[PDB]
Amino acid sequence: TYMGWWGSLGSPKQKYITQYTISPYAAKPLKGAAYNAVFNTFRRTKNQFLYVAIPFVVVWSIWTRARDYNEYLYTKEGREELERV
Amino acid sequence: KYTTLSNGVTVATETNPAAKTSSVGLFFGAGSRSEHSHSNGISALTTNVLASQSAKGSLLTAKNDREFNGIIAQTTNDNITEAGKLIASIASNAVDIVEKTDLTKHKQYLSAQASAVEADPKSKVLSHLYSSAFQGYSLALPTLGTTESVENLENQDSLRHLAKHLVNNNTVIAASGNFDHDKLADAIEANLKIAEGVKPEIKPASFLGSEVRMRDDTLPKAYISIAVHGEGLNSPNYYLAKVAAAIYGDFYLHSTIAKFTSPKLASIVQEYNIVESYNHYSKSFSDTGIWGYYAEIADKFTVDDFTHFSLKEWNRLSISISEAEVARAKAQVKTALAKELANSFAVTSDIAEKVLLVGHRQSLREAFEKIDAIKVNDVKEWGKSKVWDRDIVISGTGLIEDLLDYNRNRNEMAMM
Repeated sequence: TYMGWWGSLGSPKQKYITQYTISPYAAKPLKGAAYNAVFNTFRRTKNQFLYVAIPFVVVWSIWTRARDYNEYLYTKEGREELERV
Repeated sequence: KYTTLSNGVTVATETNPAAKTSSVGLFFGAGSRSEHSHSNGISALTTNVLASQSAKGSLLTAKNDREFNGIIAQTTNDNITEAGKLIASIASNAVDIVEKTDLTKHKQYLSAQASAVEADPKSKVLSHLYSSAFQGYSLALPTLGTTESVENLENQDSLRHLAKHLVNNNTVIAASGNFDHDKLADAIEANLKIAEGVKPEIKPASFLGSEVRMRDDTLPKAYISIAVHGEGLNSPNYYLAKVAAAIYGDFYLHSTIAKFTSPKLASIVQEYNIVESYNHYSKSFSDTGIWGYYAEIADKFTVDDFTHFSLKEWNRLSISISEAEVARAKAQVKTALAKELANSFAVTSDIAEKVLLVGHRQSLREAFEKIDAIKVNDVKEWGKSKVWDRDIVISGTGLIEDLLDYNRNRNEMAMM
């Protein structure tokens, strides 16, 4: 398999890396939650916006044209065009 | 026995006619704790330079401790007075000796020692544990400095260190062996000439629960160490902390007694041979300490099991330690204290350490009386105060991939 248990997770020989951390009780919880959740969230949204906007814009433009045409067909002035279809 | 000479320096000696060999040493406090990152290791380098001088038949050695430094001239009993004069000279000419010294060889030797403590897995583990526990303060610095900072030291820095720390108010002449104290005091008085100065303020330090992981997968074992804020030499719980540590004691899997050692942790850890060896310790500095254990696990798949069981046994400290365990720990601590104070070199080192860092040294009889007074309820109160649900500091070197994150070990400290 590609993932063992804790003793051997399949990681390559790892060496020269030092990891530091502090106790949760000694660390401030939710330090910059107020500032982070605004500024960093806006940064993430800015980075990922176009990928969700361009597809959304295309699909919603297609949906809007289809919906508007459908609304137009079922009206007194759309009767003839509905009949032709 | 104490005598405050002229210049205000104090000569403290513990003379005993049964001593095999005598020793006398000048210790001027200000170990690594007095240094800062840029000039770290200067105290050890200076003490090595001083102790590298001509011995005149004695045995000069450097101390290089965390909070104090000194030069010790071990020698046979009848020669002690000569050794006295020797060290006096070595310290009356300290600035001259340092000025005339080419540090290249001494810095090479000091860097070799620094690498040595960076290779011996236990030395590395405990050095990293102390560094992370007291991170942000001078106490986190190595006793012998790092291999990067040592090469950046020069004679002038050593001279500044000596001028600041090698002063009468900050120095002590410790001695032990079989000799007349008055003779040694008189011999040193005529030869000791060190600059006046106020005792340098001892830098503060506060314990910060943390974790450091130097995971090197190429090593054959997992060398971990887990501790909590202990008791410094000042605290009245000093011997109580030693008793609490001894309740769990030492262990070596391949030792013959391994299947018979009293501590419950020892019996727990042979069932699947969780750990190869471990030892509980109460390192004590001037005002703060580290109380915990060091351990070497051979089976890389059982680091978590060992940490779990050891911290459960720590939990047992505040609840279910029985009178048998407390009595055993008291006896073992008394025997260990007596053992540490057999060699005259060790007695000299202890005298210097205590006189510099606490001002008064409790005789061994007083220590025995203080340990005997400990009741099981005292040990349990200490366990509640300092162990139960308290922050831990962790260190690991190799094959510690199984050593779970900080939260798991920390939360092991308060479950029943």
